[PDB]
Amino acid sequence: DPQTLITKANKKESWRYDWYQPSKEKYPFRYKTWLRNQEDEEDILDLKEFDRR
Amino acid sequence: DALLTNQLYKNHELLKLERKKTEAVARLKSMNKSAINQYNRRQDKKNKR
Amino acid sequence: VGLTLDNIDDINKAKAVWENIIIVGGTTSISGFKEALLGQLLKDHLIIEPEEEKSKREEEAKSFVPTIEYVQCPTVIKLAKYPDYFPEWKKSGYSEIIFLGAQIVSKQIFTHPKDTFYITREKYNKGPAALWDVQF
Amino acid sequence: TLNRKCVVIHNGSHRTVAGFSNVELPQCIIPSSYIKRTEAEFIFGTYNIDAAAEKRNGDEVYTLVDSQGLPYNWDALEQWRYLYDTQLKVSPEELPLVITPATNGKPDAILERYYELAFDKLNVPVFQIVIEPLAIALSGKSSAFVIDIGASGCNVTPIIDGIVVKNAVVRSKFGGDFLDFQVHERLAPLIKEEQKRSTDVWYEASTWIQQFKSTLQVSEKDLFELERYYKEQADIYAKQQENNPLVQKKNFLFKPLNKTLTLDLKECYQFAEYLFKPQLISDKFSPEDGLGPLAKSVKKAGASSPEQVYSLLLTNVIITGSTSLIEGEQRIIKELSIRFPQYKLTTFANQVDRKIQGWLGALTANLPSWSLGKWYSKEDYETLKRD
Repeated sequence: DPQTLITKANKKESWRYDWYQPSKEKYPFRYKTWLRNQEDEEDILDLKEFDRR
Repeated sequence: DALLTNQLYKNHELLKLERKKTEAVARLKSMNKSAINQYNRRQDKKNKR
Repeated sequence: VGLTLDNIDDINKAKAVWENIIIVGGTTSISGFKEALLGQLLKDHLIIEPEEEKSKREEEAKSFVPTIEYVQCPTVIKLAKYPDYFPEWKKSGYSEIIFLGAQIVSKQIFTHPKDTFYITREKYNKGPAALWDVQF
Repeated sequence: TLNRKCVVIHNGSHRTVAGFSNVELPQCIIPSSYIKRTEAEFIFGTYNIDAAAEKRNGDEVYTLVDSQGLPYNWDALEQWRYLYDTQLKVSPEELPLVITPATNGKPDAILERYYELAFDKLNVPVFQIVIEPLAIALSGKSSAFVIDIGASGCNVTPIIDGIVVKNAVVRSKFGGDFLDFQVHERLAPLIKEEQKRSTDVWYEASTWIQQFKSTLQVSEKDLFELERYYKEQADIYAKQQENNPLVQKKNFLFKPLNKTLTLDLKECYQFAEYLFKPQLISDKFSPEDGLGPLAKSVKKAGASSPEQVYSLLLTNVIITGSTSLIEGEQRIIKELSIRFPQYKLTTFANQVDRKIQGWLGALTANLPSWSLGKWYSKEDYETLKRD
């Protein structure tokens, strides 16, 4: 499974592109920025097939 | 009593005036310090490359 | 390339880019495409005493040839060099040499501790805002 | 700083320079003009030159922004959609905004138009308007004497403790575009050629006039003074033996002819002399319209102690602008150190980045507090909509 290989690979936050409202308290506007996602926030080809040789 | 009353009214106005002066003074320092440190960090990662 | 490199307010970096013209891609296994591209660059954007005026002051010289001194930037137009010390890339060509410098960069930075150029997991713990922290 | 990705835009009189806060370079530097291709097609974009390389009939490079640094074609400037999508490739409604010429306090309106342009026309959820000569002073100085020789002219702005000396903000006429007219005028016999033509004139200002401009000069003294001094020097060198620096050829290769355009050193000096002495081009312009007595903007700043203003300005001179990147600052040092020798001219200048120094100052966006600048909410439009 692709996700099993992926979680088996490269061994941890997540991050989001979200509207933040900034603080001065909060501004009457808001704006997008990459906010920190917190803790609670397919198929395979075999290689050597596309290998140029 | 009259002169100390007038001085008491003079002091409050002076104190109120100073804060908005020093609000302009302290923001002048730190934003320039930010603009200095941005002018620092403009060159910092530059030489690393 | 002429309208790209002649619009620079810096008159000197224009010539240094003008003399390191690199043409890459899977098409660019074509021979002479880069060569006549360079020749057409010298045709369109090379600043010189032109053959009418350099011939005219060749004739003024035969009366040692001086040059009318121009002020513009693209006076020398050249290409750049490919590393011939990779026999795998000497053999399989340099049309996709972007992968070659990627291989050289990978042996550089990854076999180095330098995470000023790659995001770590802890660097993700700024995210892709640390992708803005790991650029070259 | 704070977790923000503001959009940093500098709108000069000729150049629209756009990128974000998290990129210290602009994503694009297109004109603040457009080849209105003729449908009307407001062709923004520098290379989109090539349309004006067609020199096409109906193609009309009108400016969006006149010589005051304020736009006169605002919905064709809403170029802003062209910026955010064709150049920035982002929604403006995502990101905050920093946008950059000083005035006397009257047009403080255009913000309402930016309330149009950032809330109604583009719906940028928050936009900060910064002062461009004050931004040039920022990128870490508090007070300055900013002279921007941009495309619009010589724009002099005194700045005392961050406040704008409103009576002393003077903007000259004579900068990039008048020198485009000048280089088109004087090399006219040598180019053998001699807005709508902005497709001829702006295109030539993109191809060869700039190629004579970044390659024009200013005399470090007055050119009449340098001319008499160098003629005296050459007379000394000739009479002692039995060379003038001004008799040498600065030939120009007019690439639409590939032809030698021999203008001398004094000849290329004479164009930028009109920025300090515009009586040499037309009688309706005084030497006061030149950059030397523009001294007057120091003196009008003396009324905000006037010698303390002189101390601050003439020891905190700032040089910026596109036409100031024409060689010759030392003209400013000479020309204002003769009108004010009292405080020695300790000048500051971005020397490269100078033509986009308002963009870099607006980029300094990357302030550590949203409270350091006025960031306009949609509610700030709603407050300005009342009374």
